This record gives sequence, C-alpha cells and structure tokens, in this order.
Amino acid sequence: TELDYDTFCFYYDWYGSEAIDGQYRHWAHAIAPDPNGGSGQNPGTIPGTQESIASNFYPQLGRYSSSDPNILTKHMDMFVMARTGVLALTWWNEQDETEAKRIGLILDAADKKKIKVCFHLEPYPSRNVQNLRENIVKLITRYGNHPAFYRKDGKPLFFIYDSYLIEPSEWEKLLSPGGSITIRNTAYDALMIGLWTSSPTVQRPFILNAHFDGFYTYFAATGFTYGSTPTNWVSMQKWAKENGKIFIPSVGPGYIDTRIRPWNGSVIRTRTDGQYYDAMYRKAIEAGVSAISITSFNEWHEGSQIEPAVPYTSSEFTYLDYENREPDYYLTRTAYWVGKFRESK
Ligand SMILES: OC[C@H]1NC[C@@H](O)[C@@H](O[C@H]2O[C@H](CO)[C@@H](O)[C@H](O)[C@H]2O)[C@@H]1O
Repeated sequence: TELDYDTFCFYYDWYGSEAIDGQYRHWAHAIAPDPNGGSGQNPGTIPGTQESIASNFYPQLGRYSSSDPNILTKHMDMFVMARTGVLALTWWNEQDETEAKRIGLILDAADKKKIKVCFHLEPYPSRNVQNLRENIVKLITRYGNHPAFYRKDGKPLFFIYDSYLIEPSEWEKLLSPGGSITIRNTAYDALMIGLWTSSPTVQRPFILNAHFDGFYTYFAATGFTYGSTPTNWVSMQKWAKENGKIFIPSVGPGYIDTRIRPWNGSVIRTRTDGQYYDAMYRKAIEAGVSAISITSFNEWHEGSQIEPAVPYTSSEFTYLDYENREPDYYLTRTAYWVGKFRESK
C-alpha cells in the first residue's frame, strides 16, 4: 500500500482535447522525417481524430486533456495503484500562464494522494546553463513550498534530459562548488541527475567533470544505448557507488514509436505479455540501486506507457494492446516490482 518515494515515473502533461484545449494536442502530431532519408521529405501528420492518434496503442481514457481535473484524479489513483510515489513531470519552459496553471493542477491533484512531483528538464529552445539556473530558481521559488514538491533528504531533484547537449565546461559553472554561477550551497541547490548514454570511457568523465549528483538512462528500449543495456547496470552501479553518484536506472514495459517515426522499427521491443517488463525491472533490482525510474507513465508516442490501454481497430490503424492482460496490468505489475524493490533496497 505504501507509495515508494525513490521510484520516479516519467509523466507527460502535453495532451489536449477539443473540449478543454480547443484542439487534440499531441494526439495529433507531426510524423518525423527519416534522418537518413532524402532532402525534401514530406512525412505528413497524424490528425488526432478518434480513428487516428499519434500512438501505436490506445488509451482507456481516450484522447484526454492533461488539464482535465477528472483525468488528473484518475491518473493520481493510477499512481497509487502502481505504488509509484514520485511523478517526474516533463518541463519545456513554455512560459505562458497556461503552463503555470497546469503545473498547479498537477501538484494539487498529486498531494491529495500523497504523490510527490519533481521536474524533468527537457532540451527546451536555447537551453543553456544561465537560463537553466534562472529556471531552477523560478521553479523552486514558485513550487518549492507546495506540499507535493519532491525533496530527497531536504534537496529538490531534477532529471536533465539530453544533458550531453551542454558541455561539462558549461555544467561546471552551475554545478561545481567553485562554479561561477553555482547553485551549490545556495538556497537553490538540488540533486541534478544527468543522462548517461554511451560507453563508460565517455560517460564517466562527463558525469565527474559536469558535477552531476547522479545519472539515469531514460530509454525503455533495451540495447538502444550502452546505458539502456541492463547487463551493464551492475558495473554502472559499482562506479556510481565508488564516486559518490546516485544511479537511477530506467525500466520500461516495451517500446514502439512507428506511428510517428515509421523508419524507426529496429527500436521496437515487444511487451510479450509482461515478460519484457519483468526482465528489465528485475535487472534494476538485482543491480542493487537506491532508486529506479520508470519510462513511462504516459509517453503514448513511444509506446513505453504503463497507463491503461484498450484494444481498438479503426479504418486508419490496428492499434496494439496489452494482449492476454487487462488494461490495468502494467500498473498492478509495477506495484509488484516496487514491493520487491522495497524488500531488498
Ligand atoms: O522526456 C524525455 C524525452 N522522452 C521521449 C520524447 O517524449 C522526447 O520528446 C521528443 O519526442 C516526442 C515524441 O515522442 C515529441 O513530441 C517531442 O516534441 C520531442 O521533443 C522527450 O524529450
């Protein structure tokens, strides 16, 4: 029954409905050009109609709005069902007051069920260490006193997606104790969790020289990177422990993004009735880590979601579904692994 507060589930608040947002945002989505394709590609778009959404799966809740209070209550009950104590909220620096209202709604809904919220800092336009500092300050100032705001031993925690886009010489200005714009030992200090992608030869000095407090791996597809290859996790944890870093491996129930990335079929990982998820979660537990991240609650575009999905077929597409499992199976199976994680933590 207890929620686990070292289990972080990646959450996306970008979905819209006609009724609430005036358009089916994200259910409608651009199809991505092939990176190795020609020069003048015209991939098209997915309209976000009932028949055709930007996912290989279909949500039980339909084409929902992330701002719908009814949807928010349902998602928070699903977090409770999954025993996942922390919602890791995608954050794109939209800056409009709509973003603020939405974050406020999520924090209020989370706190009713004693869920905590931390921020997942995305590669927003012109992201750099100076505006990242400004934004961390704004987020802590604005939300740091909310009861649902996540802290570990007094410290806020931020996941930094695609952190490699900013060189360690830049990171050190923000994250070194002697950094020219440091947050260390200020009111705005936080646990900063960077993305580990490739081999230890590159990643080890990256993490040390950038002064991250920890690292995560994000990708739900096993083998996509060195960091998302679970057999590496024991050795990654031993390095983390040796160097005083927090390792938060990411586990997911599967992966498929071919509706929006039709050229990306080699990254597909089938769910095989839960067997994929079991194998990956088990590997994280066996690595003896102190925290786990789940990719994802509701990244519907990438087919990594544990949110309940239903069978559905339209003239546009035959959606995948949870096969010989109920719509809520990945929630309850998450709860099962969280219990196992807790027993040996
Ligand atoms: O949260 C980290 C990372 N997760 C996978 C994606 O959600 C990615 O965003 C990119 O891809 C999505 C579609 O899957 C697209 O909507 C978004 O605009 C891209 O930035 C995200 O950064």
